[PDB]
Amino acid sequence: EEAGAAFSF
Amino acid sequence: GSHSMRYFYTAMSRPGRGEPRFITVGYVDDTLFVRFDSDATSPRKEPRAPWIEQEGPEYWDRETQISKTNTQTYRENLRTALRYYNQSEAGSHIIQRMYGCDVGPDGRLLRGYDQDAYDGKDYIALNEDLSSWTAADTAAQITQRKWEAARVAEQDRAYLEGLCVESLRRYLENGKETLQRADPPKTHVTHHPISDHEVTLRCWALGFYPAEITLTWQRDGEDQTQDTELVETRPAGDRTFQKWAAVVVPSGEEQRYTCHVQHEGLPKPLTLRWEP
Amino acid sequence: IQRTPKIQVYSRHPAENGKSNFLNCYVSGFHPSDIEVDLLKNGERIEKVEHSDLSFSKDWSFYLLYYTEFTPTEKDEYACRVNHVTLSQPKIVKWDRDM
Repeated sequence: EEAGAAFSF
Repeated sequence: GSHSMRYFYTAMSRPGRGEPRFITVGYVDDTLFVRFDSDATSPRKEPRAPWIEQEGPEYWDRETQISKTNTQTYRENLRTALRYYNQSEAGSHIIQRMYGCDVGPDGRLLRGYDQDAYDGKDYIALNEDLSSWTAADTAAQITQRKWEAARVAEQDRAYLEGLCVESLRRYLENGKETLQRADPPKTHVTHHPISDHEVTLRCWALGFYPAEITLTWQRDGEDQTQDTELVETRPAGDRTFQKWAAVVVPSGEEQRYTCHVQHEGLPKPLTLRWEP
Repeated sequence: IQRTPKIQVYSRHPAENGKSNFLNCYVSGFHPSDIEVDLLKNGERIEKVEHSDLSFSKDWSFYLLYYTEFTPTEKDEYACRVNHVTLSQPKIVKWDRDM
């Protein structure tokens, strides 16, 4: 299972 | 044994040929279990191992959504790296991410990761403490600033310590039959004459899982690191791996050399010679 | 900025004439990701070859497996043809059963 949505650079 | 789960993103801009390609692969140890590719006819998370097939319909929709959102973000990210590095819009660039967790035999966290690279050089990495960042240059410092500002390290740690380890434990259970089986290497030493007076002894290891292996030649019982030719561990295609180490020895001397095999499927480390 | 692939061509199982087998070309340690790989049979390009999905190593360098069904015989010479931005000219790596 993946972490939730990744964050912007 | 110990185990790990990793997710690997690759986002690749391709000006003049559409929107950046986003690719995701998920591994337990050295088994690929899941994949997502933004070029697929219908971009979705897809099973790559039998033991993940038994996950309910909700799983696949949630996991696909994460990956579709990430496609956009990671495309937003390439455009950002362009500004941050004062580059032009004509070149193709790559952003990669590896994140995941290592667990001990007991099943609890040993270490966690969340790191990115831009064009194959380091950009930003979540430190072992899972609360602080290492930025590689002044561009990635801007990202760091942003990431501290929005409590990201904290969210990683909640994931790395909660969901990562819990799903990893469910995966190792459902795929116990393969994921928790270590296949020993099949070993033999081949003998290829070269000169009248020089021979190639090559030590083979075949059919082993997982990939991690130690192959070493000794002469009179001494490491021959610098005289030993070592190929990179390679996939067979049946889940297993292969490797060889080789030494060029003088003829009549083949018995001063021994090959040493270390791998997690073997009870004892192997010592093997060339036999007629 | 750019890293050149390493190339190994080898069989899935030990080679034996007249037994069907898998032919592999493992390209690894390369960067950028784009890469062209062909398996060759006596010079001619083998059709419908498959590859693994893209992944990369701890050092961020990519690796791919290309593979095909094949039945090795005596005369049949086999190779892998690899091209990458780091290479001015495509590189041919020949199959050798004892390697």
